[PDB]
Amino acid sequence: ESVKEFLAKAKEDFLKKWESPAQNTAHLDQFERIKTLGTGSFGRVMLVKHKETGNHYAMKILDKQKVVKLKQIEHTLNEKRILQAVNFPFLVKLEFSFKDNSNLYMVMEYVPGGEMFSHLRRIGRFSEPHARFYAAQIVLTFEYLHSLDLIYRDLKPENLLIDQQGYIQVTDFGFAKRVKGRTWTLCGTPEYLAPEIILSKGYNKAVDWWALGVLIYEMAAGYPPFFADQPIQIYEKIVSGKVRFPSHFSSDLKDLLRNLLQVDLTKRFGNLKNGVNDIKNHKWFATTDWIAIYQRKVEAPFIPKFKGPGDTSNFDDYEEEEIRVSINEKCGKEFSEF
Amino acid sequence: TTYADFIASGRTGRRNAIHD
Ligand SMILES: Nc1ncnc2c1ncn2[C@@H]1O[C@H](COP(=O)(O)OP(=O)(O)OP(=O)(O)O)[C@@H](O)[C@H]1O
Ligand SMILES: [Mg+2]
Ligand SMILES: [Mg+2]
Repeated sequence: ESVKEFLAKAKEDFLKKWESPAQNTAHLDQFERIKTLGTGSFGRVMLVKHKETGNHYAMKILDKQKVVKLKQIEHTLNEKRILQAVNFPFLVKLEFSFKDNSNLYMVMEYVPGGEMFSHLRRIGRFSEPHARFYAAQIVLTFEYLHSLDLIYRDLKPENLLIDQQGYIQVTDFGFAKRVKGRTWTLCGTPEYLAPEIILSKGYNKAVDWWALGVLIYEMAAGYPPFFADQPIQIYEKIVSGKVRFPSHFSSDLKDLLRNLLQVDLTKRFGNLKNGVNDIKNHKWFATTDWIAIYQRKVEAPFIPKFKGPGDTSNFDDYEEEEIRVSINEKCGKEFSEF
Repeated sequence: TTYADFIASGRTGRRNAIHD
């Protein structure tokens, strides 16, 4: 009942911001651009320093014309409208947003510990208690997002950042959507797509729980449950749904993953009468103190190295590119509400 | 080993989204 009432208050908070979104709350000239932290299919994210406060932030830059070509206009409006409205300990905070003639800009808190992705590839795999610590945070974050009628749709290590205390921050709300019924857009990342997305069925928040199953498998194995050299091959494996587990996977871990990586929607954990509690009460999570995790009272498995305020040593290096702002406004109508 | 097959595959680097 306490979770229920917590989520009720959170929804009140969310809806006020959802209906009256923050807009135009800084300007590009207020930030010193330092270094690129990462790129994705759509945007480039740079470390910046706010001149007036000396705070460091991570600034996502989207080229409006590219957003249009890739048919991501409504998605990008979703992304900013949702991210500015949410508030949870494992969701990256949006501090400012604004636009100019050429680009859209989302200025977030800078999460300095790097992508989960880079640590996972370098170390090889996480032990089960390590993976469980991260998994617990995703479970609570999805409980929160889904209670707001939000579907996230891009869970993967590349979109999960480690903070200074070793906790997860979820970034990249590019495919997040507020929807009460089914939805139909083919989006996500190939290794993480639920079968019903691949098969062009309408789908719902159960796809996020499937993706949690992929993430837990990849964390604990060091490779995804379905991989190949090309996406088409990956899709064939996903739809067959046959999963093989490393021999070091515990009995409890295999059982959880069989229930998350479940092609039958009437059987998939997260999607049953008991909702998220089928997951929270599973044997693999028996040692998890869900409230202590929410309160960030649990000692983390590891703490990223941190040499200073603006240090970027936990991120790969990227080729830097000039931020050019055209003297003519591009796509003004399309992004009027941003 | 499956690990060795993964490491020799073309998709061990950062994976971007799909669309359309
Ligand atoms: N708040 C942040 N702090 C530090 N680094 C970040 C932050 N947000 C994003 N990044 C880095 O920038 C990268 C790309 O950001 P993001 O995933 O939002 O862009 P994208 O174009 O939407 O990616 P995708 O192809 O996954 O849709 C991340 O993978 C991460 O390396
Ligand atoms: Mg991303
Ligand atoms: Mg994205």
